[PDB]
Amino acid sequence: GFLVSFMVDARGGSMRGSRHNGLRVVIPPRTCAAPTRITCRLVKPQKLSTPPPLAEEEGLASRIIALGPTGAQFLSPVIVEIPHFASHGRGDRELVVLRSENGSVWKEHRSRYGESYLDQILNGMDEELGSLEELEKKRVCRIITTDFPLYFVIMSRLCQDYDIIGPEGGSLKSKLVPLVQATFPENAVTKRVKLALQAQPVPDELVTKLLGNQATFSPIVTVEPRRRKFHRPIGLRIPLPPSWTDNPRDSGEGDTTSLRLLCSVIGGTDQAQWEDITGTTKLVYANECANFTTNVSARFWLSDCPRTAEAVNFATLLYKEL
Repeated sequence: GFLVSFMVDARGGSMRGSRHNGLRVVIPPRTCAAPTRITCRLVKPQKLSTPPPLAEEEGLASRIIALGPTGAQFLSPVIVEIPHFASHGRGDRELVVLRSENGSVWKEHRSRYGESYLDQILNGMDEELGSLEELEKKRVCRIITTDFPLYFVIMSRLCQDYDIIGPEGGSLKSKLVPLVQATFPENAVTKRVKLALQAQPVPDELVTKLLGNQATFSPIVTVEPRRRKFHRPIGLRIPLPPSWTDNPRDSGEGDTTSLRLLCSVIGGTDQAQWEDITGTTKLVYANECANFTTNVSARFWLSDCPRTAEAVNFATLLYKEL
């Protein structure tokens, strides 16, 4: 029941499973000291004595794989690519590699030299590794590891990142988008709380496919958790939609401005109900960003949308596909 079974030595080697399973195992030169039979099999989740203990918004995004020989240790990282079947894209959820040493406990797989070192990990091997963008389009996950645990599986979960802000105030930055920032003044919160500033980039290819050149968008910025009220206004900084940074079609001051500020206050994983709030708040333009305040946590999204009455319809159509 092996998807792949091949001999490998110090020269390295690679193998792909059938097109029906999409597995790719890459063993670079100098990682395997002696001739070794590399294998991979699929594992039925219902056959596990202790399956991954999934929380409410967690799910398995790939098949469970058992790479052989179990317990194999490599001199430097090896690469395993597998397709995922996650039911979402970018947003409130992320994909994480889980591993289990003996089938009893499941933890996040740690890789010290990962995606930032693909070319170095290859050790001169003549193999092509696609970028994270290309893997995203193809719905493929890449596991970089120096050993084979009993099991690997991809899990889908709510983003785990957060920072802590108390009554002294502070600032939050996005992990993905550098200019995305939230400023919490003193007394905005009454105690030390966990907060996250989520910024989801919007790919031009998707916007073009769905809306042509009718609108452009900023990244979607969400102050997490949603459904929270602050005791003082919170400062938010969002990079402008790309067509607006290039050349604004108007001052961005009037209510008929083509630069629309959209807001969604509803709770729920990857749920939004967009409302055009342009003109309800003062926007200050500086450093190729819009700067404004909010008294509540919510999702925020800017759009340079000349057909202004269609901004919510365009946002809704696009958000469904993100």
